[PDB]
Amino acid sequence: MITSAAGIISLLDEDEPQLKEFALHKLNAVVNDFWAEISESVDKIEVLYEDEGFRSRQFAALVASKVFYHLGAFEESLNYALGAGDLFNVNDNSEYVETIIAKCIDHYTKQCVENADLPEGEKKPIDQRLEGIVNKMFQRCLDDHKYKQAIGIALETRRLDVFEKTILESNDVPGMLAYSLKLCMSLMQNKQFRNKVLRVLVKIYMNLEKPDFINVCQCLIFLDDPQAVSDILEKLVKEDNLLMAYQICFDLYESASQQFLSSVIQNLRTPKDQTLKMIKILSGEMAIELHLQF
Amino acid sequence: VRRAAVESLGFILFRTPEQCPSVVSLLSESYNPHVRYGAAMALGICCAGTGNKEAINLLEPMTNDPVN
Amino acid sequence: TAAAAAEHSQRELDTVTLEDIKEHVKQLEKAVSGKEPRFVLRALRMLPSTSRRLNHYVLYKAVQGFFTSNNATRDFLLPFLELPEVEAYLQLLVVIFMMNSKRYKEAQKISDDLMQKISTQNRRALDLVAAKCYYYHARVYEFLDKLDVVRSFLHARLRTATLRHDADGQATLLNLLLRNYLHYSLYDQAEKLVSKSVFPEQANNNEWARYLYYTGRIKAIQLEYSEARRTMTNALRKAPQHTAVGFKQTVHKLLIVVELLLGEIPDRLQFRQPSLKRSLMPYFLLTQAVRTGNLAKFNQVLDQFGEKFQADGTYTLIIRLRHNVIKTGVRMISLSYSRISLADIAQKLQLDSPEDAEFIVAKAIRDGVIEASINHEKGYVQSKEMIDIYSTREPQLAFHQRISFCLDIHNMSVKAMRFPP
Amino acid sequence: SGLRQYYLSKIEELQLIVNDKSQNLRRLQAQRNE
Amino acid sequence: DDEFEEFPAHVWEDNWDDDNVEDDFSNQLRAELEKH
Amino acid sequence: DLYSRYKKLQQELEFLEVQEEYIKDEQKNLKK
Amino acid sequence: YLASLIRSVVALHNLINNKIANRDAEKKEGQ
Amino acid sequence: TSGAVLQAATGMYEQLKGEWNLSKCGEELGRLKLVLLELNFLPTTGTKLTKQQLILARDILEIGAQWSILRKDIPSFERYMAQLKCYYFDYKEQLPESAYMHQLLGLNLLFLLSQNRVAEFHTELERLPAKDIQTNVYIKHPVSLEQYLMEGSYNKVFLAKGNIPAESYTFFIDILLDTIRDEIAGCIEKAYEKILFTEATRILFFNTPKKMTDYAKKRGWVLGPNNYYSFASQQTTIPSTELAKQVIEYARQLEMIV
Repeated sequence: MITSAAGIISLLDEDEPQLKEFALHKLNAVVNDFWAEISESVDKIEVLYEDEGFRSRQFAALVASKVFYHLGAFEESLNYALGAGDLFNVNDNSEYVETIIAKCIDHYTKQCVENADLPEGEKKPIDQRLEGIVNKMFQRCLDDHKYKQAIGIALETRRLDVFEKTILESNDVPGMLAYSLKLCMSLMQNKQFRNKVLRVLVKIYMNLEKPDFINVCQCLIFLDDPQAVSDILEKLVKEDNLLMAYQICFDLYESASQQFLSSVIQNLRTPKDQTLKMIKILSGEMAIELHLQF
Repeated sequence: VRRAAVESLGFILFRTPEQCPSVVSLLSESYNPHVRYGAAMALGICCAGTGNKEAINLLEPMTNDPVN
Repeated sequence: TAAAAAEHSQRELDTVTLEDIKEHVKQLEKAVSGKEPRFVLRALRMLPSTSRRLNHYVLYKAVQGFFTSNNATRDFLLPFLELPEVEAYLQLLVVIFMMNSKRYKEAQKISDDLMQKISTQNRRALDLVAAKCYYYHARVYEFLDKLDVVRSFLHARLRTATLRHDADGQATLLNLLLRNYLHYSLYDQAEKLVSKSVFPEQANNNEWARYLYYTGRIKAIQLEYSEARRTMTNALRKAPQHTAVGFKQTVHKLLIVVELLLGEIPDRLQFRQPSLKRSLMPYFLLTQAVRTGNLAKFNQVLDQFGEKFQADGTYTLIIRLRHNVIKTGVRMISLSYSRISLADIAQKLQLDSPEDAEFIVAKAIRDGVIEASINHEKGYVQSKEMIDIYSTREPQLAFHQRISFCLDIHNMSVKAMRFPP
Repeated sequence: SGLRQYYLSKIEELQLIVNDKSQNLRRLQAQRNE
Repeated sequence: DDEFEEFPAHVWEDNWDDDNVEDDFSNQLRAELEKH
Repeated sequence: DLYSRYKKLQQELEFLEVQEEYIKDEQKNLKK
Repeated sequence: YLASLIRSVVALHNLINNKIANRDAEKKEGQ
Repeated sequence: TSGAVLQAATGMYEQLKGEWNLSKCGEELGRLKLVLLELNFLPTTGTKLTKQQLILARDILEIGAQWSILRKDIPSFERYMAQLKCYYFDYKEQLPESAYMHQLLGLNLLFLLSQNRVAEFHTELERLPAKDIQTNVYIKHPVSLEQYLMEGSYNKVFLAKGNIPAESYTFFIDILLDTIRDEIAGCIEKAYEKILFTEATRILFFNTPKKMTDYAKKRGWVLGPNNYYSFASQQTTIPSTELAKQVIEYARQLEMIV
């Protein structure tokens, strides 16, 4: 075969930016085996990347990322893979590509989780190419007709816009909404992020063709938004739909606390028989009476 | 305070009933009778109205104890 | 019917072997279902015995009766014979049988099928049988005498098995790739790989034996004789006792050479051993010649047994030998003297002049093979004033190494202590 | 499917960690009972 | 156990010093006394 | 499915490590 | 050093006993 | 396309041969490198050129190496030798035997001796065929030189200057002379307490005695030429902190619950 890359690595040392790029191309072709030799010479590729380059700035990044990946330093491999730019070619069944994708996803999730809690303006910038790689993975997962678990990646990365987009522009919107609500209530811990996700969920619910008022009221109970639930009830009673409101008020009494119930009742106070018996439901007279009778 | 801590542990873990018996199996086998009682009561609070099986398995030997 | 009776007894043994295979498969299923991502090592410990006891009729009946789950890959075995783990183990047995039959063509085809299947099925508890399959893939391509695509294939497999934090597969792949490099004498490549790779600190003792042997060989050819000697002594200590005769013979041969290079004299028990006398006899002659210090006998031994030296591979080492033969002379002189003069050293070593003896001894000091001083005002080599080595930190350092080792063993044992429910 | 591979890799890593962790916890509880 | 098949394969505790070739000690001592 | 399983395993790991910490401390007190 | 060596040997004996006990228990359960 | 480029490369190669068989070499070699890069240096397992023009590429690389050594340009020699080793050792079956090969292999071995890279020297020897090391002179001479050097016959290795199989093995002998003097200086370092000027001059071969201060002006083991030079005499406390570190480590390992 070749049995030695020493000649190819030596081609790099020359001062000709036409020989250098062929050396880089052969070196990438053979990095599948000769990372051991190329590792000691990586520094030359490092400096070659750190210049104008003339296609060296392009290909040397990928070569150095590949050799560092083979070596074991993923932290340094990521920087050069990002610097590669368009030469990464996310769409290919390569183990190096898969591993760098995983490392980049983990790095992005860590960075987002870390910087989310910090102030609104005091945020350490993300790398735009790293964001682009993450979004390319998002879009590939969407294109694979794999709508689910893109929500999971979005949840981990703490970015909502993708979460909203993937959970809307997908089949089985009810099923995806149920999965998202299960995740939001069960697994995730951060209360602020949970409230943000639930706000997105209720927005999606309401903008649905047939709003799921019961799940909307559940999410609103979680958010502690008596004004919003009161407005929902007001709209639901202005429009001719009474059984919806009946069950909504029953569930509101069964779940929400006394303070929330009092606040929503006050908001409603601010035919009238419907409103009066809604107030009675929320106060719980009939709930307790029915339980005692049972 | 030890017993109150164990009871609080049960109060924290009531949402995942299968999870608590893992915590309280070791506490139930404690030489401190107050910690043992706290373990029992924590299992009770956690698996209240659940009828779990490992919780009952842990409670029965404790039901047969020499301490009051 | 003597033939019929022999066949009947053979088929009884065959039924016993099928029962053993059934037990191994049950062990594999217990491994996969229950915790302890292990017990495949138990299933595989008897692998050499199963391979030895395998038979054509046995495997034919086994392929006919088994693989009932799904898939028609039985047509990749039946013409050659006339679940997550069970297919892998049974197929490993089948490829081993084709090896034993020497039908390397179908052996390699089916082995490539194994590699495609393992790549498709990314499982961890399976990775041990995967490592054994990789070992046998290297063996089949060795018998085919290509060992060319082997490099790249095992190397990518090593990348996979190190990206997944495995130990057994890591060790097996590293050893196989080192052997691939040595087969073509790519010693620089092997040295770079060893320098840039970390051998798993918890791998099978046999993988330690092989890795230590290969690293010692690299060091010996790289002119790190003390490192090679200690590494191969560790390899010999790690190697099995009542088996692996060929591995032991190779290690003994090259370690004898490396010690002669260091300037020492190998133990005679080696050559006296029943299993090694015939193989090591050329090296026994070599050691006799060097100890006698006679270039004529050394040269005649070399000329007589060059063939075995091609077969093993030591010539560079066997001339570095001559070098360390004069070195052996000077080391013995410094071992049995304290203030000998340069003229006396020259006379005893049969050197040409005290000037030449002075050069030789000074360089020996440099290399630290005699570890003395020298003084050419009066033309005599002084030795270091031996100090009472117990009122110093060397006993503390030795006992510290041994104490840390014992503490580590206790910690490992108390960790490995398991309670199965 | 690439994200599926990512998820399986993470799942296997955490599963192995949890397996050895439960092994160790069982042993520690046995010693504590002693 | 495992076999490394991949690698092809005086009752006495004799000593190296026994193989040396030199005159009989009687002859050596005789010559020594003769010349001294 | 996979994300839920991953979160389950993460939580199990955290729970098991805190349990081990507790067992270590309890063992120390038992020795005393 | 002597103390630590003795302690390590004792720990190895304990683990040998544990391995034998686990073997016995799993064999009995299987049968 | 391909054939026309091959013919042009052959023509410029023969032009270079006619030219020398200095600068003109330099730029001609640069142009040849660019042309062969438009072509391919190494078929690299999948192009399978099997080119008489690939043999020609090896040849032009050889002439580049000779020009480099004539110019006394070690980095260029290293580059050309790496690529020549690739060509020699990789495609042995397809390519035919290069009669003009062992000279350069021995030249590289001698260069390794001169640079004092003994490990690489011996790896190269191991790569080489076993028979050649004895049958041939071009390889055997560097082998013999290293054998003398590692045996310690510095007088013999000096005397072995004359037997140069070819003129190419020049100025590498001089770098080897420098390395030999450095090794002798290292022997004087690690041994030879209290050495004198005249014996040092006789042993460590200096230049003219008026330049005898050489290696004392550069290596300068704070010699202190006290007439005799004294060798500058170049060559009891409890490490309690380290020992306490070790003992605390023992206590930690004993007291940890695990």
